[PDB]
Parts: sequence; structure tokens; C-alpha cells
Amino acid sequence: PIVQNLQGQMVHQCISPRTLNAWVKVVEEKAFSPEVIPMFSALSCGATPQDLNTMLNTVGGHQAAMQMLKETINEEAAEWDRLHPVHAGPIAPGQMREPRGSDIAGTTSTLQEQIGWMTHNPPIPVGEIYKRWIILGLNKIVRMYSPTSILDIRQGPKEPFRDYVDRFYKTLRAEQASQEVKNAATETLLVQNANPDCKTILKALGPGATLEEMMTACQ
Amino acid sequence: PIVQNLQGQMVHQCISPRTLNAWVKVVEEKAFSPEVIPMFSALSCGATPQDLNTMLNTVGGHQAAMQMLKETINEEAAEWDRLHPVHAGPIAPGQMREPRGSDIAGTTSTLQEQIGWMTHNPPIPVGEIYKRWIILGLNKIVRMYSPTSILDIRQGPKEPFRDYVDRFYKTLRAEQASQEVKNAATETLLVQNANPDCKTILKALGPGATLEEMMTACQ
Amino acid sequence: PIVQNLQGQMVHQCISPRTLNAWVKVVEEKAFSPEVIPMFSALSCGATPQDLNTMLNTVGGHQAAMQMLKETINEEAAEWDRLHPVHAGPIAPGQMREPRGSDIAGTTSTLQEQIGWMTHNPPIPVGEIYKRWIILGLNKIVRMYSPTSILDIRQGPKEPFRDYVDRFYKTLRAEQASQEVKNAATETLLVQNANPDCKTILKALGPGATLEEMMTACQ
Amino acid sequence: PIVQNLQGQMVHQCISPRTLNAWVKVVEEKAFSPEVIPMFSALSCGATPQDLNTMLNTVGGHQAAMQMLKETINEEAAEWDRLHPVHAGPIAPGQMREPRGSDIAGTTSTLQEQIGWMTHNPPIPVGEIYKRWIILGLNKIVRMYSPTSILDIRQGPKEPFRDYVDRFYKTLRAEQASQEVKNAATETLLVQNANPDCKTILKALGPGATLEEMMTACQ
Amino acid sequence: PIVQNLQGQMVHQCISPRTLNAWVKVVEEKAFSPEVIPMFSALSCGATPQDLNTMLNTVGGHQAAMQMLKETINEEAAEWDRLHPVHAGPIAPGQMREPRGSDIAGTTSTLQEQIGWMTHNPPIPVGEIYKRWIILGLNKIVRMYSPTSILDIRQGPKEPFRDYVDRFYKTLRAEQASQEVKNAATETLLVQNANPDCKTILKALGPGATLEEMMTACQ
Amino acid sequence: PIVQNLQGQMVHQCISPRTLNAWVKVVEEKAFSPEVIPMFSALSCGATPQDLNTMLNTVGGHQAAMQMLKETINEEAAEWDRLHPVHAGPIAPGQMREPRGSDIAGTTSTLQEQIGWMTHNPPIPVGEIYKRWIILGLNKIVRMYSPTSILDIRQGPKEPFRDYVDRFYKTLRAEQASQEVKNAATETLLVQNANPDCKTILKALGPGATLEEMMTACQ
Ligand SMILES: Cc1ccc(Cn2c(=O)c(=O)[nH]c3ccccc32)cc1
Ligand SMILES: Cc1ccc(Cn2c(=O)c(=O)[nH]c3ccccc32)cc1
Ligand SMILES: Cc1ccc(Cn2c(=O)c(=O)[nH]c3ccccc32)cc1
Ligand SMILES: Cc1ccc(Cn2c(=O)c(=O)[nH]c3ccccc32)cc1
Ligand SMILES: Cc1ccc(Cn2c(=O)c(=O)[nH]c3ccccc32)cc1
Ligand SMILES: Cc1ccc(Cn2c(=O)c(=O)[nH]c3ccccc32)cc1
Repeated sequence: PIVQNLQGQMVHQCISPRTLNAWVKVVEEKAFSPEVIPMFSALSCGATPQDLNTMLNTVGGHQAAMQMLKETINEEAAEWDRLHPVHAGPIAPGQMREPRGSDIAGTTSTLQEQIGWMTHNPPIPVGEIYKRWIILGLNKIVRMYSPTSILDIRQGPKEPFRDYVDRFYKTLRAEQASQEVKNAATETLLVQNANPDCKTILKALGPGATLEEMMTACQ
Repeated sequence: PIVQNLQGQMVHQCISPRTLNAWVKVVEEKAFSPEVIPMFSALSCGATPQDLNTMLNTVGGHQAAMQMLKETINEEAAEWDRLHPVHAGPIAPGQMREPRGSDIAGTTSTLQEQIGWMTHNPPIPVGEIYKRWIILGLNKIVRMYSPTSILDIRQGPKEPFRDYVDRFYKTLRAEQASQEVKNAATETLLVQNANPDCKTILKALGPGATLEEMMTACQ
Repeated sequence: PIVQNLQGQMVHQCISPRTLNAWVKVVEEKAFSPEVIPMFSALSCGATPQDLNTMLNTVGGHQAAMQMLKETINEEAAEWDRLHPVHAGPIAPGQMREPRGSDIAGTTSTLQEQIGWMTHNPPIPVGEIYKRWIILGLNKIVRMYSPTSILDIRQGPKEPFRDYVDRFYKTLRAEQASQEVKNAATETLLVQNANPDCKTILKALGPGATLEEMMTACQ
Repeated sequence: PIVQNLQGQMVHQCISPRTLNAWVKVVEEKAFSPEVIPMFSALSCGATPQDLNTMLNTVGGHQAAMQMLKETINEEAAEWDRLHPVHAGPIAPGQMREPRGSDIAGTTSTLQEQIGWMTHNPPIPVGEIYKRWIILGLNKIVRMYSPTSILDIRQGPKEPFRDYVDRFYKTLRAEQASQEVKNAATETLLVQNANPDCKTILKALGPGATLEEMMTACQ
Repeated sequence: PIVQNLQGQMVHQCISPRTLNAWVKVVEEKAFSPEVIPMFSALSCGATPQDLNTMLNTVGGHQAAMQMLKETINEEAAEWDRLHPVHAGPIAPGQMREPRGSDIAGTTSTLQEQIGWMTHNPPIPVGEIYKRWIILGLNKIVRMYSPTSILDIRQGPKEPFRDYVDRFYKTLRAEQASQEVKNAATETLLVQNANPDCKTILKALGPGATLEEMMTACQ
Repeated sequence: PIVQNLQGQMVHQCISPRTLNAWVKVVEEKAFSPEVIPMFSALSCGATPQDLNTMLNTVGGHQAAMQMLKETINEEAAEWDRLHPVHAGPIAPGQMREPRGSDIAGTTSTLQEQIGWMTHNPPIPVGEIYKRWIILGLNKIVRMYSPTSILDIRQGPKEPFRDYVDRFYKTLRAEQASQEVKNAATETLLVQNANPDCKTILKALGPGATLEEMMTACQ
């Protein structure tokens, strides 16, 4: 990654063993559960494109997912190239060349070039650009691997309401419902899919009930 | 987080793998037992709003709780906006814009803006403001998930007094009794809910007994 | 805590995840065995009052003990206030206010105030003052939770002498005998409570025997 | 390794215990699964040739592989010597000698010489040169230890499509198919080797289907 | 401990959680096996007397040993006081007082005084002095807890010679034989205590055999 | 060890708990398997003689090996003294004395002297000299503890060739065959000791086959 030292200049540091191991293990333990994404983003704070490739490449399973991710990355790279075409022909001696999609994705750029872009004034933030493409890809994967439709999350006759809501919102997160929909579901699908007893209590609370109020009601 | 380097300027550091892992694991092991809150506060020492979101987002279960927390955060954000309305229309070139509720909660502000606020002279402490909202939310959750009323904590006939008081005060903490009430209960509910034998000893000590004195008495 | 950076000024650092975890785990594993106290003292080296509260608050069990500790802290705070009354009425603009008991215990003071006191020239060492109160409290707890009187530590007929002395001194430590008494017991209670065979050997060594000499004798 | 200190000069640091242990353990757990290579590359970020030898030498098993790697390294060294012959006869007093193949591989050069080369202006990057030779060798090993031809990866009658694609791409990675071939296989061998039911669905999608589309289709 | 910062002045650092935990665990796992001593010495590199007390106090078992150690420390302290008597009466304002035995052992000196002594020019190395007393004490303990005389280490009829020599030298180390005796035993007791078969081979090698030669002979 | 700080001067640092623990554990787990040696060398990067003694002394078993190592060290020390005799009689006030063998081995020199030698301009590298003696000793031990002659490594009738070559080269490493012999064995003993079926294939490849070619052939 690129970090500020204790004196305030932006320099390259090696990715740490603790970072490498954290990411491998989270993938091992959680696969593409949705909370893996924010972990990825945090573990790659300051990453160069080289670093981002390192983290993805150190993953041993999930190779169907990694191939899908490559496809997504190529799509975004191709759109970058449409928006930001680069000059063919030789570089001005000693000067910074402009990055193409494949330079952002780290496949045609050197570590030195990446550093040069990211520490330019002002920065050409190739690490952040590539990270956004990667996350775009990873979210598609999360959605793909989500095993259950929200329509099939229904409260069991003996299932505590709390346990049911946990299942409901865990499913909506993986299915990647917007926050509008997450904020709205509380007045609709969450009640409809509740068991008869709690459905009756919830119906009676009336509209505009907070989730806290609904959960208290069905305790 | 924002830290002082070894030379005394306030700079942004990446959230560490050890921090990320600590929080995930405490949640995994303790859920919303009350001691989780002070751990959260300590693990997020110096956090930006981005960092606070990271820590909350890396939590994989408890999604009913995380939705309730969003609701709390929106409420506080809306109150911030009532108290501190911001100018519509374009920013003075190169100048710091004022933060709205959603900028404090990190949903409409960039990391760079957050840093700018938090390292201004004097600071607009957006990390601390958002942390307070989050903790407000988390305490509601603790109270919600508290499984037992203090009225149902009664000393067993063979239950050592110490074990009973531990249960009593653990329950009061989760139910979020004030310190007035915690300091007062020792002369009332704690005696009433004791077993017959210890109740008799405690009754005889007379009023004004310390908890240490009560515990010694029923040893 | 407050630390010296690599350049020699006194600055605030976040309490580390390793520190937080160390303390929680020592409490989990050892409860209020006496060696917990020196661990507490070492883990809170440089602590502000905020830090000390953090460490105590992160403890999930032992709530009877934590309530007793609050009582002790209030007692010491009240004695501080008797010895060092503070001016009512408004603070001199920009100047340091004097700390009350509850400011030392971190309940009415901000982190910024605490830092200001502790890094004043010369320091008002609020972290060390509060730590002493806490330890005073913790020692009471150790003594309370000590399960056995020294009078009931007697050497078994087949019990190796070494194992017996270990039990003896472990018990005296928890019961909080002075070092005078620890240094004296070797000529008295330790012999009296030994088994017949070793009692005879010890009696014959005569007075002024070191513990090393006594232990060699009964090997 | 050679690192930038907090002041911006290039200096030698000892290889860390965490690094040493990481590499030994990844080899212990994964042998020459393909994801071991990018881990090696990341764990040896900034390595001198001495460091690279350390990491290889600390491996206790896999000695057939380590012998094959020596052979590869000798081959590359011999090609370096063909391209970059060095002056026989004595060194200019106080001046930097040019590196031979065996100096790059760390077998005839001292740590001091290695440092001198790598921190020259401009650097003679002996660590990166040797790392490339090592990786060249390691990839041969991965391919050698790959247990299954891609022709034998066929979807089971009850095998979920996702699980089959994971097997397929894991195998192609170890067999070291190019990215052209990985990007192409999706329209050919992957369909042919699918089970009858999914083969029919895939055939009907038509050509130009993304892997995401294929995977959705056979869900 | 007292350390050199990154700028070259001698300053006080907090004892680390990793250090505290290392020592507790080595004692837990190895008790007073002889190799515990060099671990103690290394873990307390740079220690103040306060730090040394911390490490000893954090030990929960072995209280007979800790009492014996106190006795040893008092003996050395008393000898220090005989050799280096201090002026009674008040300290020169602002000046360094001379350390008594109990100031070296950290029982009558403050951390600030300890630091003042240890960073004086030239240093009064109170940490190293106290460490020597402690080690003197610990060696007595090792010897006390050594379970077997060297006279009872005899090679079994089916016991490999190597395993026998390991037992022999492990025992001599705990019994604290000098290096003269360790270097000499190879020509005497080690042969005498060997089994008949290896005794015959060893006898025939003749005098002046190295341990390597003896071990090869009885392989 | 002696390290470069973040400002570029050579200073003494305490050996870390992580280093101490790494070495003890590698010895516990691997004994004197050959890969232990390069681990030792790496873990003692920058070591003073004091540090080297620490690492050796913290080893609790293998005392026959540690005695043999002492003997080796005395031999090298005695040869140093033959080559580099030192002046008897008093040191020039304030000046650096020359190191004898026992000063290099850390038995008659102080830490301060060691530091003085190692940070002299130019350095008298006593840490590296002693490390070489130690490694010389350790290699003898590896060879001694090697359980099997290369003549007894023969391929089983159902033993995969790869598994056989691993056994072969693991044995040659412990027996400490030169690289000439390791590079040569592939055309001789490795074929002769192969099973009949693979022996026939190998014989037919003809001379000059790489190990990669041989291994492919017998797959
Ligand atoms: C066809 C294509 C698309 C995108 C990439 C980017 N990329 C790398 O360069 C790399 O080393 N590993 C990667 C792992 C997983 C996804 C993309 C990776 C490569 C090839
Ligand atoms: C409707 C609404 C309210 C509050 C927030 C703040 N927030 C984030 O921005 C985020 O990334 N994760 C969060 C996790 C748990 C609670 C609030 C989070 C978002 C949306
Ligand atoms: C009545 C009373 C007495 C003392 C304290 C001090 N104190 C805190 O402020 C805190 O946050 N946690 C604490 C945990 C355990 C003991 C005292 C704590 C609070 C209340
Ligand atoms: C014949 C030959 C070729 C290459 C090398 C390079 N090399 C080292 O120097 C070393 O110490 N360990 C190594 C481990 C595994 C591969 C090559 C190593 C040595 C000998
Ligand atoms: C009578 C006497 C002798 C020596 C000491 C020194 N000492 C401490 O001060 C301490 O806090 N813990 C200690 C643990 C184990 C041995 C000596 C310790 C105290 C008392
Ligand atoms: C007779 C003799 C030879 C060599 C040494 C060097 N040496 C130490 O000084 C030490 O403290 N531990 C050591 C452990 C294992 C080998 C040599 C050690 C001492 C004595």
C-alpha cells in the first residue's frame, strides 16, 4: 500500500503478512457472505493495483467466482478506455504516461508506474479506481451466491420473532435490496411473512411502527 | 483512524487487521451483552465515520439489530439537521463545506471531507458525533436483547450469595438501570430477592450496609 | 495511555487491541486470584482515567465485584474532595480547572481535560491517583474471594512438603498477610501445620531456619 | 528486505519472524497449489537474494521440488551470464563489481554486495531478477504437481454447476492455461464437459454468453 | 523498560502485553526447568526494578519458590547496604539520592527514581543489579526443584545412547554442575553409567574422546 | 540485535518475545532436521554474541547436542586464538581491547564490549564470527541425527516416484551431500534405487535427463 510515513510523505509499504492472512482466512471461513465485501475494502486500505491483485490471487478456491470477477474487471476497463483514450506513440522522456484500463487493473503497469500515479499532485488514484471495479464485481458474486429469495423467509410457528427478522434482513442484504426497500419492508413483506400470532399483533400496531416497536410487540 | 504521528501532526491511518478482527470476534462471542459497548468504543478510538461504518458493516449476523441501529442513526441525523441546517448552493472554491447528518454518518461524505473536518482548527469532530449516535443505538439493542427482568433474579436456596449478586447486577446492567438505582438496589430489591436464610441476616445488619458488608454477612 | 513518542513529547495513544484482549482474558481465566492485580497495574501503564474505565467496563462477569469496586472508588473520591476542595463558579477563560474526585475517576472529566492534567508541568497525575483507588478496591475483592483461611492449610500425610508450602503461601497471599507475617510464618504456623514426620524434622532444625533449609530438610 | 525507513532512505531490515512463519506454514498447508505462488511473491516484497534463499531453505519437505527449482535457477543464471558477461581480474578499489548469475542467486555474493547493488542509483535490482527466476521455477512445479487434466473435469449428474465450474477453473489454473484459453473455455470445453441437463440449457443460450449468464442459467 | 528511541535518547517504555504473557506462559509450561532462567533474562532486557517486580508478581503459582526468592533478595540487599551505606538526613534539593538495597529491589524507590538512576551519566544500573540478585535466587530454586541426582542417570539396556546422554546432561544442567565438570564427565561418569555394551565400546575408544566420537561409537 | 534505527545509526535492540518463541518452538517441533539451520540463521539476523547465547540457552531438551555444540565452539575459539593472539597487560584507558575466542563466544565479553566491536568503523563483526562457529556445530549435529543412509532410500513397488525422490533428497540434505553430489545423483544412485518399472523408463531416457524430465517420465 501507499502510506504516510511518520514525517508526512506518501510512500510504498509492503503488504503485511497479517493483512494477507486475514483476507485468505475471511474467504475461507465466510466465502461470499455479504460482510466479506466491507472486510475486503478495509483490508485493502491504501492498496496499489498490484496489492489488489495479490489479495485476489492468494485465494485458492472459488475459481468460478474469480473468473466472473475478471470478466467484470474487463468490462469496466473497456468502459474506462472509451472515456479516457490514451495517446499512441512514444512517451515524453522522463514523463508520466496516462493509464489505460489494463494499467489500472495492474496487468500492463509496473509497481513504479502505479506509485507514480497514486503520488502525483494531484493523484491519479488508480488503486481506488480499480478497487471500485473489484467491488462492483464482488457484489455480483454475493448476489449470485445468495441461496434464498426473500419470498421464502417466513417465520416459523415456534420461531422467535427476533430470529426470523435476523433471517429476513440477512437475506435482503445478500439479495442486495436497496436501503429504500430495507427501510420499507418493515411495513410490508416482514409483516406478511410473520407467523399468524405475531402477524395479528403487528397488524394491530398500525402503520408507522419502527422495527424496535415491532420487535418489542412480538417479544 | 486519525492519529498523531511520532512528530505531532494529525493524520489518517488505515484501520488495522487486528482491530477489524477484534470487533468481529467480540460480536461473535458476546453478541449484545453490555460489555460489548465499551469494547466498541475502545476499538474505535480515533475512528473516522468511514471507520465506524466499516466496523458495523463487517458484522455478518445480527441483521435485525443492524437495521434497528440504522433507524436510530437516521433519527439522530434528522435532529442534527434541525439544529444545524446547511447552505444550499455551491461551495466556496477550495473551502470546507458544513456537514449534514448524513455526512456525519458517512453515507454522503468522502474520507477526504471527514479528515478535513476532523483535523480543522478547531476540529468539527464528526467521528465522535457519529460514535455517540451509534452508541445510543447500541444501548437500545442491549436493552432489547436483555433476556430477564430484575424482578426474576432471585437467590436459590443453595445458591451462594455471591453468585446471586453477580446475576442481579449483570441483569441490572443489561436492563440499563442508572447508577442511582444500582447504588440504591442494595438496600431494597437485592435483600427482598435473597433467599430466606440470607434475607434474615441482611435484615438484621440494619440500613446503610455496604455491598461488601452484605456479601461478608451471607458468606 | 499517555506515552513519549520517538521525539520525547507526552502524547495520547489509543489503547491497543492487544491490551484490551489481555485484560479481558486474564479476568476470564484467573478471576480475582491475587496475581491479577499486578497484571492490571502493568497492562494499564500510562493509562488515563478514561482508559482505566475502559478496562473495568470491558469485564462482562463479576458484576458484584464491579459494584463493590464502584463503592470503594466513591469513598476515595469523597476523601479526595475533603482534602482538595475546588472553586465553585466559572473557569478562567482558557485555563486548567482543578480536578474533583469524580474528575479523577473519569466520570465528570473529558479526555481532553485528563490529558491536560497529566501533561501539565508539573503533572497532576490523575491516571496514577485513580489507579491507586482502583487497586485499593481490587485488593478488597481479592481478600473477599479468597476461599480458605490459613488455619485450614495443613500438610497431608502423603503430601510433599513443597506442595504444602505452595498452598500455604498462595493462601497467605490471597488473605493479604503483610510481608512481616509472610517472613515470620516460616518459624511458626508453617511448622505447626506441617504433617507429623516433617514437623519432627523441622522442630529439630532449630530456630532461624530459612525456607530453603526447611524445604531441603523435608525433601 | 530492503525498505524505506520513516525518513525516505533505502535500508536493510531483518526478515521478520512473522514472515518466516507465514511462508513455512503456507507450504505446509497448501504445498504447490497455484495460490502459493502469489503468496510467495507477496511475502518476499523487497527481498534480497539472501532473503529469497532463506525462505526456500526453511522449507523442510518437498525436496524433489527444491532440487528441480535449483536446476531452473542454474539455467536462468547461465542465460544471464551469456547476456551479461563480467570482467575477469581484480576489482577497482572501493568500486562496485558487476553481478554474475550466481551473485544474483545469492550463492557467490555477500549481503553487503547485494545491498550495494539494490540501493545503487539507479538500482541493479538483483532481488527482483532472482525472484523472477524463482517464480519461473515454481510455476513449473505447480504444473508438475497438478493432479488432473482439464479433460477429466466433468460435471456430475447431481453436481451443482457452480461446484463443477470451481473444479474446472481450479484445474485450468494449476495446468497453467493462458488467460486467452481461460476466457475462451467458457464457450467450449466448459459446455462440452457439463452434464446433459445443463448442457442443453447452455446450448440454447447461444454463443457470447458470459460465465455469469451460464451460471445463472444452470442454477 | 528503558530503551533507545529512534533518535538515540534513553527513555522509559511500558512493559508490553506480549512480554507479560510470554513470561507467565513459560512459567506455566516449564516451571523451574533450567532453560526458564535465560528466558527470564531475555524477556527482562532493559527492565527497571519496577518491571522485574511486575514479572515476578504476575506469577500465580510457585509461591514457595517466590518466598524463597524474597529471602535471597533480602540477603543480597543486605550485603549491598554493607558495601554501600547511604547518608541519613535530607536530600540536596533537586539532586539524585543514592540507592539502598531496597531501592534497587524496587520496594522503597519510585519509578521516577529508578529512571533517574538508570539514565544518569554514567548510569547507576539498578535494573541490572537487581536482575543479578533475582537470577542468583532463581538458580537456587532450579537446583532445589531438580528431581534426580546425576548418580541415578543410567543408561537402560535398550535405551539408545543419545537418549541417555540427553538425560545425563539435562540432569547436570539442573543440578548446576560447572562447565569444568560438564566438560570432564564425558571421560568418567558418563562412561560408568552407560549400559554394558556401550560401556565396552567406550572403554576401547581410549581417553580424549570427544562427545561426538562417543556418540558415533555407540550409534 | 544491532539494528539501524529510522534515522540510520547502528544501535542495540532487545531480542523480541516473538523471536525467542519462534526459535524455541522450531526446535520443539523439528529438532535437528536440516531446515532448522537456515531458520536459526534468519531468526538471529543482527544478533550479538549475547543474543546467540540466549537463543541456544533457551532450548530445554537436546542437551547432548548442546554439549557437542560447546565442544565445537571451543575448538573454533581455540583456532581464532592461534590466528589472532591478543596483548596481555592493561588496556589503554578508554580504548577498545581486541577480542579473544571466548569474547567472540560471549562468555568473557560484556554486552557493551560486543556492541563496541560490532559498531566500530570498520566493524569487528563478533556476532557474525560466532554465528559461523555455531552453524558449523549445528551442521555436525544435523549429520549426527540423520537417521538413514542414502543407500537405504529405495523406491517401493507401489511408491509414487515423486514420493521416493522427496525421501531421497531429504536424506541427502541431512547427510550433507555437496551440491555437486546432489546435482550428480540424478544420473546415478537415484536411478539405481528406483523400482524396476521406473528404472526401465529412466534407463531408456538416456543420459543428461533433468530431474523434471525423470519425474515426468515416471508419472
Ligand atoms: C482477463 C483478465 C481480467 C482482469 C484481470 C485482473 N487480474 C490480475 O491481473 C491478476 O493478477 N489477478 C486477478 C484475479 C481475479 C480477478 C482479476 C485479476 C486479469 C485478466
Ligand atoms: C438508512 C441508513 C441509516 C444509517 C446508515 C449509516 N450506515 C452506513 O452508512 C453503512 O455503510 N453501514 C451501517 C451499518 C449499520 C448501521 C448504519 C450504517 C445507513 C443507512
Ligand atoms: C457510583 C460510581 C463509582 C465509581 C465509578 C467509576 N467508574 C466509571 O466511571 C465507569 O465508566 N466504569 C466503572 C467500572 C467499575 C468501577 C468504577 C467505574 C462510577 C460510578
Ligand atoms: C545448484 C544450485 C542452484 C541454485 C541455488 C540457489 N539456492 C541457494 O543458494 C540456497 O541457499 N538455497 C536454494 C534453495 C532452493 C533453490 C535454490 C537455492 C543453489 C545451488
Ligand atoms: C521481603 C521481601 C524481599 C524482596 C522483595 C522484592 N519484591 C517486590 O518488591 C515485589 O513487589 N514482588 C517480589 C516477588 C518475588 C520476590 C521479590 C519481590 C519484597 C519483599
Ligand atoms: C565450554 C563452553 C563452550 C562454549 C560456550 C558458549 N556458550 C555460552 O556461553 C552460553 O551461555 N550458552 C551456550 C550454549 C550452547 C553452546 C555454547 C554456549 C560455553 C562453554
